[PDB]
Amino acid sequence: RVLDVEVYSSRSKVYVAVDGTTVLEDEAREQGRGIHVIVLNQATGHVMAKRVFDTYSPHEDEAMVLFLNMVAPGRVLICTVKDEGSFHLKDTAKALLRSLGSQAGPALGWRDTWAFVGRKGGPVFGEKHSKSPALSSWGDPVLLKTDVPLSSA
Ligand SMILES: O=[N+]([O-])c1ccc(O[C@H]2O[C@H](CO)[C@@H](O)[C@H](O)[C@@H]2O)cc1
Repeated sequence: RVLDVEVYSSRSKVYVAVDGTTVLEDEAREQGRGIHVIVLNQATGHVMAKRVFDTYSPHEDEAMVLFLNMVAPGRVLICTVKDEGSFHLKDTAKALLRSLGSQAGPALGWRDTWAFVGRKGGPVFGEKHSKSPALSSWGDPVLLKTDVPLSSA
């Protein structure tokens, strides 16, 4: 009746594991920058969608908004940042993250790390954030481990 979800966000590496199986892993240098998004079925944990939005670059946040608005309210939503996800995370995307209940997403800053697990229509199940301490530095790697409830009946 529960999914064991692990989410890792850092300068050079992201991964997501569900029930001990890696469903997303990107450790490639110079690739996969931005916010990675995984959508899971809320009864089985099966992956319904996997995306990466390079929100360090213009226009990617608009694509993230259009994608997230089509996710059904019951789904499990997982986000994790690789390298930099804030430079072009603009106000409409931040407001959408705030509407999910995210505390750190709407405040994401330069080279911060961020891992998030929650139900599309609320509530948030787990969230971790590390603020970069200097423009030349990154946030500390964050490893979020969250038990996500499953729907049934
Ligand atoms: O020449 N520039 O305008 C310029 C130089 C460096 C820069 O930041 C560096 O950090 C980014 C975010 O961490 C990385 O994604 C890039 O690989 C980049 O090398 C951004 C712009």
